[PDB]
Amino acid sequence: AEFLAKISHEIRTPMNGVLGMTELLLGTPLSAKQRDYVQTIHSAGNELLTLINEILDISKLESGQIELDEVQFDLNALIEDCLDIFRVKAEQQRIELISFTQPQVPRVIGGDPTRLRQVVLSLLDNAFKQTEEGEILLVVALDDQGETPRLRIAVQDSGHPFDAKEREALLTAELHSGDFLSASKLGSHLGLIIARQLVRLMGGEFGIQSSQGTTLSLTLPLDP
Amino acid sequence: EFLAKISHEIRTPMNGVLGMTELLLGTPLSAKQRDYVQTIHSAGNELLTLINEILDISKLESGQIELDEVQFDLNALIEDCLDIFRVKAEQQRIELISFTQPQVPRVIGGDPTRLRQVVLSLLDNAFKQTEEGEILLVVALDDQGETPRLRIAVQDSGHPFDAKEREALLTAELHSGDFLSASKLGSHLGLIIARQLVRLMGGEFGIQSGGTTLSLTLPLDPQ
Ligand SMILES: [Co+2]
Ligand SMILES: [Co+2]
Ligand SMILES: [Co+2]
Ligand SMILES: [Co+2]
Ligand SMILES: [Co+2]
Repeated sequence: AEFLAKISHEIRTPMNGVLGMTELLLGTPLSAKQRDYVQTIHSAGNELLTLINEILDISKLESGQIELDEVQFDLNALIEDCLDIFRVKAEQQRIELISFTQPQVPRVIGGDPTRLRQVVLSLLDNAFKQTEEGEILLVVALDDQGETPRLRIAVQDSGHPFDAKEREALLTAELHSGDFLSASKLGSHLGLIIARQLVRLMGGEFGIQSSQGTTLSLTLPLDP
Repeated sequence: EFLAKISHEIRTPMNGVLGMTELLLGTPLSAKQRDYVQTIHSAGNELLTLINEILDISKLESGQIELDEVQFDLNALIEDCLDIFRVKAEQQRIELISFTQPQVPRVIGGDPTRLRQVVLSLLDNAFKQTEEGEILLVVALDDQGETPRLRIAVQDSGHPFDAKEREALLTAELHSGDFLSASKLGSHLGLIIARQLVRLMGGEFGIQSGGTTLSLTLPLDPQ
């Protein structure tokens, strides 16, 4: 569980060198063609760096090395910010972005806002790629089927459903170390798996129900 | 080269970055900019090689890698591994030479892609360790033990492995307490792969330092 965190410098350093030279190159005289290429390094490198930081983060959380945060944060404000991120692409016609919050769910809860926002942003990001046309729905409800009101966040899309094999793969997913860097053509990309493993470390339960769309949902514990 | 495939999520952005570096090198650049681009090119590849090695060791220790059983021209295989390093031996002024005992068969059984990975690993380690000496590749039969076995060794005149470095190579395993020092891994993760492969081939991996001589001994089908 601790191997990737221990070599965190050996992984992050070349990635840091790539982007440091990039921001250095943007400072120098560049032709428009030159700038197109250097800008692409910037965009692609940062994409990869963000992936590497999320792999190290989940690696340290799965081992005992670091702990989730516990602060009182504005739950509605978090959900609102996530929606804002995607509203520019929802501006494009194909997609309607609709969010419904039950009136009883609290305005402020306790937990890890930065990591919960990662989870929600991942579910939204998958919903967008799955839909070519239609509506994307984000519902924040309370869940009473337990012995105490849990919190429920669900994202629903209109794209090509999950089959039983993909669904079972993501539900039981718990990658160890090398697994994160490994290729598996089946099913889900890293963001979804990491987000799903975060909800398990949050004490929550993860749900995938699919007829012509999929509903991905997390259900978290709430302090009464 | 490598046993395992990296996620396309890692691979695709990196391919893009590396793609832009090659395009920019085709462009007029100040000596400062060429250095920035060459550094990006160096870093991207080193990260990719690191990730691939970590993945290969995970697969090997997990028993997730299956070796092939085909017949292959051992001489061919040997002479293309050396072929790969000749352009580098010219630049580093190195003299790379080899010797094959005539009693060695031309054709043997096994996994030529993997045996190739092992041999490329030893040569790559020898060019690292040697600023300048001779790098020798021996293919020979070994007549100790019950049956004849195939022996491949690479000898260099570089800075040798100390006693703790050598014990690490022979004994380090990923799910031992502290598998390896974060300094040596980038340096010599590849040799641990080679060791894992030779043992998966049913052979023995050996190192003797004084220069260094890395050797493997592999089984042979009699006759
Ligand atoms: Co360190
Ligand atoms: Co920037
Ligand atoms: Co399908
Ligand atoms: Co993809
Ligand atoms: Co290149």
